[PDB]
Order: sequence, then C-alpha cells, then structure tokens
Amino acid sequence: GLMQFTLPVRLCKEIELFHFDIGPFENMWPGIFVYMVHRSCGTSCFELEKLCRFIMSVKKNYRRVPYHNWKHAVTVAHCMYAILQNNHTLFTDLERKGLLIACLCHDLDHRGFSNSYLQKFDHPLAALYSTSTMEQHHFSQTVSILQLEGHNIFSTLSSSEYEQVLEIIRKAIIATDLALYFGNRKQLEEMYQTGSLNLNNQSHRDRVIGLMMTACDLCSVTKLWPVTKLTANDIYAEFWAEGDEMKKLGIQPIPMMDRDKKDEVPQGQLGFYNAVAIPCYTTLTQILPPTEPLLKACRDNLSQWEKVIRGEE
Ligand SMILES: O=C(Nc1cnccc1C(=O)N1CCCC1)c1nc(C2CC2)ccc1Nc1cncnc1
Ligand SMILES: [Mg+2]
Ligand SMILES: [Zn+2]
Repeated sequence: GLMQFTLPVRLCKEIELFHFDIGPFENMWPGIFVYMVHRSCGTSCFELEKLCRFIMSVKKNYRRVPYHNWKHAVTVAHCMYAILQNNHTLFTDLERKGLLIACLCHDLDHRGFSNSYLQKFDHPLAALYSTSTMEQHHFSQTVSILQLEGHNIFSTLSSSEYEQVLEIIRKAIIATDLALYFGNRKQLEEMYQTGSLNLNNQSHRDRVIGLMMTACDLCSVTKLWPVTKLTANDIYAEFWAEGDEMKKLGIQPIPMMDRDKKDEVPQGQLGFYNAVAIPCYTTLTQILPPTEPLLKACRDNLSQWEKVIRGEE
C-alpha cells in the first residue's frame, strides 16, 4: 500500500511531457504504466497484485508485429496520461481509471492488418463484426482478460460503477477506428464554433473522449523528429506486408501499402498530417487548451516531412 513506484530522475521528469518516448527496455514499460496509474488515479484505485497480473496478460495478448504491438499500447496509454494530468479537474475518478486501461488494451491481439484486409480476405472476425472489426475484437479481448481469475482490477466498483467503466472502455476502444474519427471531429468542430459544446452532456463527453483516443492513438506523429521518423518505418512495414497480401488475393493495393511506390511516402505523410493529424490536434487544442504541445509537435513533424520532399534530408 505504501509501495510507490519511482523512476530514474530523467524518466521521472520527461514522463510528464507529451513527447516522452518510453525507451527500448521492454521490462520497464509495466512499471512505467503502473507509475502512470498511481499518479493519475491514486495508489488506492487498483490492487497492485491484480493490476500487475492484468498488465502481464495484456502484454501476452499483443503480437510481435512491427507497429501495433505492446510498445504502441504503452505509448498510447502514456499520451492519455499526459492529457489527463494537464486537464486534472475536467475528468471523473472513473474516467481516469477506464481511459488508461482502454488505451493499454485498444489494439489487443492486432495482427498488423486493416479492417479492409479482413473484409477482402473474408476473415471470420469480419463475419462476426461488420464495422469496426478489429476494434470490436479488441474490446472483446479486454473483457476476456478481465474475466480471468485474479484479473478483475474493477472488483471493488459498485455494480453500476462497473457498467459505467466497461461502457467508457468500449466506446473509447471503438473510437480508435479511424473510419469513425472524421465525422466525430466534424461534429465536435461544429459544436465548439456554435458554442453548443457542453461537457455535462454525456453524448458530448463521449465525442470528446473519442477525439482524445484518436489523439493518443496517433501520438507517434507528436514525438521528436527522430522518434517519428523511425516509428514511420514500423507503420510502413505493416502497410507493405498488407499490400503484399492484397496482391496475393489478386488486388492492386492503394499506393500507401505498395512497397514498389516507396518513393511516394513523404507525400503520403503530408496527406495524412493535413487530412488527419493536424485537424485532430487542432480541434483537441480548441476543446482542451493544455493539449497545445501535441499540435505544436505535430506541426514541427509536418514541416520535417516537407524538408524531406525538398531533398533537404
Ligand atoms: O501514415 C499513416 N497513414 C497514411 C500514410 N500514407 C498515406 C495515407 C495514410 C492514411 O491512413 N490516410 C487516411 C486518410 C488520409 C490518408 C498513419 N496511419 C495510422 C492509422 C490510420 C492507419 C497511424 C499513424 C500513421 N502515421 C504515422 C504514425 N506514427 C509515426 N509516424 C507516422
Ligand atoms: Mg487500432
Ligand atoms: Zn492503436
């Protein structure tokens, strides 16, 4: 109970910053996450014995894929931890509990393939879940791990607190379906400009939390340039693997996914930062001013990709 986690000084300090990289030492990532839960939620809110067993079962059910892996889970959790700490009073004790857990579990058992690829392959998961295929599977896996003996970190919540937090986690994980992001941000944009945004409206919170999940999920675009550049390699390793599999099914893949069209990556990133990342963090900064560092960082990286095209690296 009096068992704080501490981090080495540089981590202790840098972990509060949005642009923090969790490092190449796998074995520290659980302590990092526990540290985040304790400082964000309390040393009280989860029985340590149970959290650790949950964290290690979640690690076990991420696969050894280049991008959608255990490292991504904790990177995404970290970003949500930074947002919650810089917007202390805007969130309930329960939202803080469920959101860090939602981020850790949001890509559980990802196989390194898009919802589209499942649909054209005709994967059983596409039979069982027609939209947000991987995302409904990710939530399904979360509930599975929560139902293993000695794994229910939510044991101490009232029945109604319990349905609230599992409903936050479910909406949170579904929101990470980037197909849903576009409309969800358009509505938040419209609601913020016309000033009808109201954080006591539950349907309004849901949208705001959805955008936070999109923000946290893309936070590799908000790191120092060298982290962003090297993460971009990982994401393209999966994209091209998927393109190979599309060709294997007799389907010309979109260029993003074609390893022959590697030349066109820097323009691809421009499109992405402009169509997705920049608008995402803009609307998020508008709703939550303290998140501006994510927007500043995203812009630097957009500018870094512009330098790539102009042959300046
Ligand atoms: O780069 C990404 N996507 C694209 C690249 N090239 C072309 C088109 C796209 C694209 O998805 N769209 C949709 C509509 C706009 C174009 C990208 N995608 C995603 C998910 C959407 C899967 C996550 C991160 C990403 N980048 C990235 C991540 N971490 C470090 N550095 C860079
Ligand atoms: Mg995902
Ligand atoms: Zn993700």
